[PDB]
Amino acid sequence: QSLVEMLKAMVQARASDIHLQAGAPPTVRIDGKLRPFGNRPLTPKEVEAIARALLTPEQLEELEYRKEMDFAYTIPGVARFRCNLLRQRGSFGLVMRVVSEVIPSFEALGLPREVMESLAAKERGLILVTGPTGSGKSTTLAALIDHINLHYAKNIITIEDPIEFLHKHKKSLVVQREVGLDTDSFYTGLKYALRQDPDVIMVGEMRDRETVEAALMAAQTGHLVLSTLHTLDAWRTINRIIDFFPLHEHRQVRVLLAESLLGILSQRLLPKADGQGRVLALEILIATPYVRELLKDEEKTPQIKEAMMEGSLYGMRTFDQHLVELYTEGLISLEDALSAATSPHEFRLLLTKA
Ligand SMILES: Nc1ncnc2c1ncn2[C@@H]1O[C@H](COP(=O)(O)OP(=O)(O)O)[C@@H](O)[C@H]1O
Ligand SMILES: [Cl-]
Repeated sequence: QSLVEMLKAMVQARASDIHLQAGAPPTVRIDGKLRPFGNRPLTPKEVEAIARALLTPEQLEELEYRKEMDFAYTIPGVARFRCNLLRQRGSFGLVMRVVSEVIPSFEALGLPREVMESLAAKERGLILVTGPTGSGKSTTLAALIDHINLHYAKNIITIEDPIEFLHKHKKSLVVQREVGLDTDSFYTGLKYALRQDPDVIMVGEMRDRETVEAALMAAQTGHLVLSTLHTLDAWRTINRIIDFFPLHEHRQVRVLLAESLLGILSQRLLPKADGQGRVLALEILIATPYVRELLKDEEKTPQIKEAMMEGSLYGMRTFDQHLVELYTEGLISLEDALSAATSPHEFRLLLTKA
């Protein structure tokens, strides 16, 4: 209706998320931030009408039996949505997520092309993209899978919760399995993927020791494995993986981690200085032979910092290094650069040398 038109306008405004809640106006999430999309508060009556307009008649009946409902909805040639209908304070609520089929380029994402293609070219090993919710981890992964799909003839199996990007077949097969629908869990998906003749396995996130170990093993075996963790940088990411295990297993885990790791890409999305959205702060650890030593040996592991700062031949760099580069280039403010810095001290030192 007008609904379809509003949704379409919202999507064209680059809304990642649409919130329809009684007492507020239609609200969109754009570039990570919620913004109102209209000046009039939705009434309970209006939210319900929107809901009934989106559901199939069968869905409408099962709706009277559920506190919550998760469902797909498509506006042909506009967008695909996953939708969560809820109840709050006697009233229906609606949260719609756009499933995009449009994959940004490395350059669009601020991801160094040469590094990316190098990691994509490996046919064995673990690539970890880390950071908290909203860091662009899904997106880096989607760009990385897309690159593989269009230059390599491979079987790519992804296990996702939920599917954020839809890939079409190009040069590769891309098998995408949604947790809760296609497969029960990351573990279930990872496990049976081992049986489905994959070249590339993407595990959306690792929450178990079981899943972390399985993913490492899969990488050790000879598959290319992509995954994410919530951790802020390489140092924390490495330690977090090990801390998943009982203490008596830890040097086994280092051995396992050191030999199968390829790279860690830790990400933070900072507000752009001009204010035209956001920009990626990115730390790269590449698992060179020397870096593997550092990993395998607990005493030499913090020497990962120095390795990154001098590793630009590979091309590594720390957060504090990339931030300097972003600040001097006028892509972020000094305030934002300093609040983001791993150590706001080592930043100004490093900065003064430019
Ligand atoms: N490299 C990037 N630069 C700017 N914005 C990005 C980048 N990657 C992702 N985004 C945006 O940030 C939002 C959240 O990204 P997402 O990939 O879902 O992060 P995560 O997987 O860490 O939650 C999305 O709206 C997306 O458009
Ligand atoms: Cl309310």
